[PDB]
Amino acid sequence: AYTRSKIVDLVDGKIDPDTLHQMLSTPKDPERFVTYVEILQERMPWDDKIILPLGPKLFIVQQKVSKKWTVRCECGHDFCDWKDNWKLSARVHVRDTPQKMEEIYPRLMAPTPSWQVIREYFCPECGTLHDVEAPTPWYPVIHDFSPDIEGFYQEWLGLPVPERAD
Amino acid sequence: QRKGLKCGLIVNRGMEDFHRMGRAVQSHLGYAYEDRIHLNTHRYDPPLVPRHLTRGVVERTDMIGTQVIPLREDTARDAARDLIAADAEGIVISLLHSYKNPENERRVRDIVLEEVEKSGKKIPVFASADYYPVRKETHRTNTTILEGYAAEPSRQTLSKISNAFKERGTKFDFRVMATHGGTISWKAKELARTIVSGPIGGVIGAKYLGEVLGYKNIACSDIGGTSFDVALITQGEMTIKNDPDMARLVLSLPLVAMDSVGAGAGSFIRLDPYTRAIKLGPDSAGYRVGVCWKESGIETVTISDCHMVLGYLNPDNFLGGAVKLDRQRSVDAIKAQIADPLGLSVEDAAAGVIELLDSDLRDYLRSMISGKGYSPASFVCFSYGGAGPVHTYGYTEGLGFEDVIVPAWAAGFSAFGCAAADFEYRYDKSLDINMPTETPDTDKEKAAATLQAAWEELTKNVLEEFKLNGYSADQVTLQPGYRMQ
Amino acid sequence: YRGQLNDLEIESPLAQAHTAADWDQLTDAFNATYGRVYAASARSPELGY
Amino acid sequence: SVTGAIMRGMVPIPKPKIPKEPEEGETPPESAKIGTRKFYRKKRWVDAQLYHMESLRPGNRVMGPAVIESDATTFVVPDGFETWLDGHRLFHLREV
Amino acid sequence: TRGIVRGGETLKEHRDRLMAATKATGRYAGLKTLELREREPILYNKLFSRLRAGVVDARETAKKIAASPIVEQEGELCFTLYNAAGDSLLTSTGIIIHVGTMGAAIKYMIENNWEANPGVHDKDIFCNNDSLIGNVHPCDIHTIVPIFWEGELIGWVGGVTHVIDTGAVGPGSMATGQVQRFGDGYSITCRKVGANDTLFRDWLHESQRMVRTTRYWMLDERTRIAGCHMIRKLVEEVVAEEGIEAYWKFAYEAVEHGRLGLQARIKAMTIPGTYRQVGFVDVPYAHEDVRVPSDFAKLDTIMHAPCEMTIRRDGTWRLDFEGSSRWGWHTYNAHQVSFTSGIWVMMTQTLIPSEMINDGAAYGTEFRLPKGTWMNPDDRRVAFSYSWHFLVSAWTALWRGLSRSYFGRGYLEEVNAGNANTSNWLQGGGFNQYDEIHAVNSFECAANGTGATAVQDGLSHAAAIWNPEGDMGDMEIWELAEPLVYLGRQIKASSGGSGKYRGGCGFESLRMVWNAKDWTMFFMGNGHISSDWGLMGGYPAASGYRFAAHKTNLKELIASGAEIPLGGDTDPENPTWDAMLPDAQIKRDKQAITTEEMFSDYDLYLNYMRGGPGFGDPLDREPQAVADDINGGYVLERFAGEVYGVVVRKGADGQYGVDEAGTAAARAQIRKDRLAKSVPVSEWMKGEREKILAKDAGTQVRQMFAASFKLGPRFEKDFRTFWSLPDSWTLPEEEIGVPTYGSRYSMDISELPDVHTVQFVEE
Amino acid sequence: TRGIVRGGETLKEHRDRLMAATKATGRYAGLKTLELREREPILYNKLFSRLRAGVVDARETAKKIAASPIVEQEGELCFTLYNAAGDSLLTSTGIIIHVGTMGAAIKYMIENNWEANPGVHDKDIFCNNDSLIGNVHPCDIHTIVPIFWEGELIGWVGGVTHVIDTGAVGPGSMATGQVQRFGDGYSITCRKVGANDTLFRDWLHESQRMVRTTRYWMLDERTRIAGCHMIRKLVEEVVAEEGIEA
Ligand SMILES: [Mn+2]
Ligand SMILES: [Mn+2]
Ligand SMILES: [Zn+2]
Repeated sequence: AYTRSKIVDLVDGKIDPDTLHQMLSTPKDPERFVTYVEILQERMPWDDKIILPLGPKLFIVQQKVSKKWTVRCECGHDFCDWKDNWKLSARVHVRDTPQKMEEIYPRLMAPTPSWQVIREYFCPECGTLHDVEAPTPWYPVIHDFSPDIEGFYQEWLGLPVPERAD
Repeated sequence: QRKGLKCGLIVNRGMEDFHRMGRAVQSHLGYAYEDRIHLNTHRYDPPLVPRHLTRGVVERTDMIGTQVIPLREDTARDAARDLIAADAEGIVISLLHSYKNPENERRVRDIVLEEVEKSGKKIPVFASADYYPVRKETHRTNTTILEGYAAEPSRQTLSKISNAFKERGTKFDFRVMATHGGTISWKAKELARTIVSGPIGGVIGAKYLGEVLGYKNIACSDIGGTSFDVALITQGEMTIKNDPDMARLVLSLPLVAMDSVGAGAGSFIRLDPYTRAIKLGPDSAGYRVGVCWKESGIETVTISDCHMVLGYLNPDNFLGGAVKLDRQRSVDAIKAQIADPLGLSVEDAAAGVIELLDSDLRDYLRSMISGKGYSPASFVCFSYGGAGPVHTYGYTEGLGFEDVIVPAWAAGFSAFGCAAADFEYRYDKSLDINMPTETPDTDKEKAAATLQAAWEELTKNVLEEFKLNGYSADQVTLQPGYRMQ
Repeated sequence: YRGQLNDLEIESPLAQAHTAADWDQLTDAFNATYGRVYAASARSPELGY
Repeated sequence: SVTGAIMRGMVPIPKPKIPKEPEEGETPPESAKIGTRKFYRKKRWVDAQLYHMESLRPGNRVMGPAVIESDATTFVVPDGFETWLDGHRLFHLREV
Repeated sequence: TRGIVRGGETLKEHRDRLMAATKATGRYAGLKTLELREREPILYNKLFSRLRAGVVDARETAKKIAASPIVEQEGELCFTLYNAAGDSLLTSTGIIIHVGTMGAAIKYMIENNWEANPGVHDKDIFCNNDSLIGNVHPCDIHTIVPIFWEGELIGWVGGVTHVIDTGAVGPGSMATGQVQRFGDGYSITCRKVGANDTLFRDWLHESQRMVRTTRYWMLDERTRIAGCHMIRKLVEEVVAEEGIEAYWKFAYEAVEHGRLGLQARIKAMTIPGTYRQVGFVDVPYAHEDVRVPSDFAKLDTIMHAPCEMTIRRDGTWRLDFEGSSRWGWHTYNAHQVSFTSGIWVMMTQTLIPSEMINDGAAYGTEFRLPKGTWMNPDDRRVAFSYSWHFLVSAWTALWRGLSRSYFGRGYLEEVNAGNANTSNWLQGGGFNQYDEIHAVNSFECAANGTGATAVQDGLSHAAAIWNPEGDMGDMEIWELAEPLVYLGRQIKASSGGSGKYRGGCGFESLRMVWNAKDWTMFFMGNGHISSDWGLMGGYPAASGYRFAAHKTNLKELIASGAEIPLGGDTDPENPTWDAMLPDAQIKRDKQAITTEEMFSDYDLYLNYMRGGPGFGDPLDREPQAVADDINGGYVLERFAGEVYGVVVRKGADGQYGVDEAGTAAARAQIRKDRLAKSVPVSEWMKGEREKILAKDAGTQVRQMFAASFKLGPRFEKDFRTFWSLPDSWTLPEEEIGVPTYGSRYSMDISELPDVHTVQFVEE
Repeated sequence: TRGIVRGGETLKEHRDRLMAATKATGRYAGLKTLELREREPILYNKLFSRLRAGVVDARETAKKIAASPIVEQEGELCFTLYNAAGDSLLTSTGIIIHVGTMGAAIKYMIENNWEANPGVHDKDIFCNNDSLIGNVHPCDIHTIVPIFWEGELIGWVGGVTHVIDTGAVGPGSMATGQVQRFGDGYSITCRKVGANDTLFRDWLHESQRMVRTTRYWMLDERTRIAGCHMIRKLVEEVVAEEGIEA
């Protein structure tokens, strides 16, 4: 239903309130995903197809030649195969002292790092912060999302699955 | 339309933030069931007074008038100088619990008044205790800000009219319709009481008309040059909300429950540059009707211009033919602006605007009724915009109203409800009578004595103002009442 | 009753026990006498036997 | 707890008198016809009758398409609707 | 002996039939078709429209009876209409978590044969708040009225009010002090409290003297009763006007409609797959100012709530809380009903706002809550008065999980990084300005900030997870019910979580004790740990701290014209009030949970309501937004550069503007610093693994894992696999040195006589 | 409408009349002479000897129902018989301080119009331990049964047991830990807990989960109920044998 430029504004954080309320209060537009993902595609500097957005600067992607599925930054860096935790192949900054917590919180409003830690996760090439965790000491890294990509495209969207190698 | 005046505010120091925090509430005021829970729907409007035009004085008065922190008058002088320097256009003062003890808030007001005199500037001051001496500070401050923001421009109007009329030989004082459906005097400085005076005019005429003809359940529908006003008369009465909201603002004045949507005969027809969709309003053309009137200087087409294209309006009978309305002006401006950017004929250009409005008004009227728990078949629909009889078919089609009535005097229907309004004066005095259940008949007569006194003190007030209006006590019918809990 | 410290002797209504409903008679006999020894409302079957 | 006291004061005033006209035939007078206008609704043009509001009589009926005009009110009855006037100068929209 | 339900069946037979059909068929009550809705759709919505308006209006009207501002102004009350089996048809808004809690009491009565004794009769009145049957906390009190028609039960009405206090050890409603049920306040288990529409004198006299704020409680009772009876009358008028046939069809077709509604919205808004997320909060009971009587309760601990969220191709979904930690000696435990209705209120706020709000979505969700976890205790000594501590820290994770599916699919308008910790709860007791025994409990934490979006900043001072219609209430009204005066109300700067879109900021309130006698106060929120996490970037909101000043010498300071503390505590790391109070005993620390503490007139208490987490990498935020945050008071200027890479210069007007070249270059430099200061996760992991093997962590970190492994073996298996730990490494809870009472031995309510409890959860 | 006491007067009118006589006269109820005792001293002592034996023997029997040794072996239980106005006539030995506590509970009901609401009906059962009305401590729980004759109240039976615990903060009966009423344990203010001789399920479930030593508490209820009902039955047999006048 929605105008294409209006779903762009929504991505750019610039959409008007009337259409923002319209989008929220009425049944969703079945066409959203295919318009959305195409909007993201034309904003990448690499022509490999996008399969699913993982964050603002993070995607599951289909290699134009090998047809493998991978996690990719917007800049270009492939982290891992899509069934793996990308964070395992990323770089991490751990805020575990009052000095580091007091860089992003005023004292007293910072968590205490013997109870809670800030783990920031960056792309190796561009330094982009794709995710920040707030667990305890010892706590494993978290595999956020394992999507059923086949069922989504095939059963919920009525679309062929993109070609896939291993 | 938030087109008021650049108004500033002085409140208690340390609490300057409360206006713009909107008591949280105002991020969901007037929300349908579904959006009250749909969290991502909540949204704050701009504050009436921004943070850089708020200031704070150091004073504190507790819930019974005791001055815990006495007013440090210096902080009031800097407060005044700050907003005078900021070129504020009016200054509002709201100090906590001033309704109970206004000493400190009226000293602040005097100090501010002093500083504006020295500045030479024309800045009026509004003490909340002088206007709305009632609890709940977000309600009181919003209402008082209204006197500065929006009331002040039309403050001239009631004295220009009343002067023009006594000059011309009237022997009465005008009354104004007020938010609770009753009339007040034109002299009152609380013009915000008279803010929904026009719409309430219509609701009262429809109420009156119903009483004569036995219609007890009436849905009122008014379409003017700018908006579409809608209320329900449920079993002979209107509903009056005590501490209501209106335009997503908490207010301290009792209000008649109504609703509207911002479309009317003069609402402007524009196309989104990117969507190329039609957006009606929200602004209107007003007494300038649109392009169809040659001398109006209006360049954007209005719904009234579609009326001419489609044959709804008679070009030679606007105001009885006292006003020249040219159809070909409407046709050329509809083509250039709407029809050709949309690849449609001027007929289909105009008909699609009217069709959208028809459905938009219809779905609103259906939904305000659904929302209040009623079926449209439980009601009779009075329609009386002055431009509403042009779309009675539209917003009523298939709703299932028991009957749909266009009275012949539809065009002045509010002015009909105003001439129909009771000549009534009301007077109030608060009290502190506390009784247990088990009480001896002496504490019981003492209580009845003090209430008996207040009615007599009030009774002489009603009669004394009716004397100044040329009415002896014999003509006044009196009805005492009281507030209990 | 299950948590108690004292018991009641009861003359068996059956010669021979055995089968389900017979255990039902033995509880029933008990209850009955407990009503006599004490008071009908003294009975607390919900504690078990 | 008695929290306040109130006093109301009414004086009589001429309220506007609602007409109570005798109702007559459903056929409106030839005097009330003021010609037609080109009227466009659902992709269709029709010659819609024009009626002088004041020249209508209690009991008349007006089948759409027609517009009812006076000095300052325009009452639209498209094709597919109908109106009749009662003794109180009220009209009634029917679906029809 | 005819049963009392409209059929002739008993309450128990009637519900047992309906749950069997539901189990066998997969549709509520077996309804494979919705006769009324499909065949008489006009009549179906007219009933819906007229009844849902009735309950909305009942809540709004009746709340004008209460003295407490919690009910009168904030609206912490709810009205729900139920069918015979205790399933909701419709509800007013407000604290709608009690849709399910009152539904479970109705079911507990059904399952324990209240029908035989004490009997469900027309005009009867039931009152209940028992947490062991699934209520949130004793301070939320239910009134339940059966509805009869032509001599048979056709449904129930429930009304809930949040009451100021229920006479726990702690003075307040979220009280600390007590550590078990015994002391956790006046506990009512489905009591018959009236007959023939009239209350029992022995209930009135007993109930009113078990609490402090008696007049407030008394009026909170009338607000419930009046609402129940407005709704009972509404139904009778609706049935008499449209017929029992239609009403009876509607009373059950509505509930399958709500299940159908959840399924369809999942399929249109979501992505099938698996979502993993976790949440924590602190319980610092070791500290000196948590004075609890039982020595076995003085240890620090952390609530651990992992959620495996499974979304299926058929549109059902599953929430598995394997790995979760144990209940404890505090007042933060919950109940399987508490927890699952909490998750339902969240889906009313994103998934189904525009569908039927009733138990339908409940029947369309799968819940696995291991027995013995805090969310499903197996002990009848457990305490509840502040369940929200844990509850609101678990549900916030699920916003994030559910938000990844909107984001991948393109419904960015619906992404939300999660709820604020709905906290600090200003509480205290003593003699008030009317010289009556009294207790306090500010609902200012109804207006915390909310999670940022993928589209725009979170709302500041706006909502709570348990009621999206935020209200902070007027200063002038609160001062009628507490013996305190406001010295400030202020947006709480840098409370919002940073990001591309900033989370909503909390706000702050500075109070002076005034006209109080023999008065105490305490604090109750999260301190050491932020419950919410940011999303796709995005940092947690600020955590909590305490500020109290005793012996301020403020009578003299006010009178002599000296500086006095006003507004908020703008930079707690560089405070301004402390310098002003050279004689005071100032408590300024992280201990966000305390017990009762003597206060006196002119002492100071800072009320702090939390912020919400943010979205995206902060140095993607638009710089102008950062500058506006600085002027608007939302972010302290210090972190403009340090967090967002935004360089700001103050103009002649004194306001901040953007230095654009500086801001670009600072962002360029931050990216290199991030490269330089991070390490491959391989590298970090072998470091943390060494700390684990060495058991290098505070006792509260080691207790969270020890207890969690024991309740959730699949979680221990996963930890051991992840860190590659030998089977020689073992973490027995008994080796940590801290008390471990209730870790092996426990006794459930269901082990008491005649108790039949209802199970709603996989367990 | 007509009061429930054997006279036709209400409980309140009945006691108010009797306390006024006592105030004006200096003798309980105005009795300047003792009709029965002076005129039929044989009948007077025969009633005395048979009724005091009844309460002694009721206490002794029913204490074999309890699991708690406090009641079963130590005998910290008491049974008292009262007139309509709540004055004791006779008691078993044991914890006889509750002669006065249960009397003050009976009188609290009289003064607060329990008769109008919740009503004192035959076969009803009251449970109470409220210390603000004059009970020693929450752990001493009263059962109070009215006794009726030909449709009118002629007196009450009270039974007391010391219970192991009532769910205070402290585990025990003489508990420390709590410092106010709030936390001092399950406090029952003259609750109607049964009718037609049967306990109410909502009282059963609620009360048993407010304490620790549940099985003990349950059986302490049955020891109380049984003694009351042995004593109610006793009186009726005494009255049926000797006459309501005597
Ligand atoms: Mn609550
Ligand atoms: Mn004792
Ligand atoms: Zn990169």
